Amino acid sequence: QKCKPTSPGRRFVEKVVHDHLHKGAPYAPLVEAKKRTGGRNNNGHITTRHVGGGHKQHYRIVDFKRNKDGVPAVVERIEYDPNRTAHIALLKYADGERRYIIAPKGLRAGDKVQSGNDAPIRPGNCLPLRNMPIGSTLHNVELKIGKGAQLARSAGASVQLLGRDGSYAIIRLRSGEMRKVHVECRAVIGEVSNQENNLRSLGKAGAARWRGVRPTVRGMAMNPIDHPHGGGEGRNKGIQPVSPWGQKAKGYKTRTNKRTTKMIIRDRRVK
RNA sequence: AUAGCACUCUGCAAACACGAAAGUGGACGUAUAGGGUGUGAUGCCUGCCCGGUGCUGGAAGGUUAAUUGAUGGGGUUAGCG
Repeated sequence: QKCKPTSPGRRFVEKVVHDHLHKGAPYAPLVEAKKRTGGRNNNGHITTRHVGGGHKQHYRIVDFKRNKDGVPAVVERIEYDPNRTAHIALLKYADGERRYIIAPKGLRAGDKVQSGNDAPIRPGNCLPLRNMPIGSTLHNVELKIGKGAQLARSAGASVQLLGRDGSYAIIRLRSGEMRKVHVECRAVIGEVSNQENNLRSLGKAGAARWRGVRPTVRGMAMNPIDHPHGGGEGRNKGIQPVSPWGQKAKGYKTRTNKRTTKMIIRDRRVK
């Protein structure tokens, strides 16, 4: 869906339209306040540039652990979440408890989900990797027993279960990495919803300002005191590209962790 | 500056930033995400060069630090003259 060019700022706007989303307010008992930061830490200094402004948002409490084992639940509705790119699903359990989960692709109001060792193989069901079938497509992959889902949670994301060896399952991630995960950790059947999210076109600078991104100033445009790229009469680069703090930006690798190297079977390649 | 484009880094106790540390931002986010760099709607497009500098990946040959202390050369004196 592309907007008509009735004004110059509308010529290149492309939105994604899902008519099945809930139109009303979110579920109040599962919503809490959240303040803006401006990219500043407790010293008051800017630690992440280009952050500030944007629309006011509430936080939605999403159940990532899925520890309500054995109790079936029905989907009430699919909701828009301002905190993430994925849609969320409101669940009503057989005992009347309500929770939010990351909505898998295809899930609608009326579908049935559950979690545990003996949960049936359906999208949105949460099971241990030791019980997942080989070759299946999963999302919301847990890394520490009991911590909850951490991997493959963004819109349209999924991982592939390749095999099980010892106490570890082998998974392929969207980045191309092949990784080991302890078989006691849980995952969710299916892929994340809103997979058309990357087809949107903002169309104007105000659309990014609404999302809270402040403008980026190139190092080429500064003075020598501000940036290694600054200075010169006219336009000239004359230097291998670096960050404002002097770290090379073209191909130089920055990973330093040595504690978790054993879990990486095969790197995505040019890391 | 900008929407759009591209390269590259980052598997989460993420990279990156602040700080002496504790800790904090990134983010109560998880590669359709986050940082850095360049270009600047859109249309048609974007040729040749890896010798130099850099980056990435190999090789185990040559060179090299602390550490180690085999040998050789002196000082001194019991004794012998």
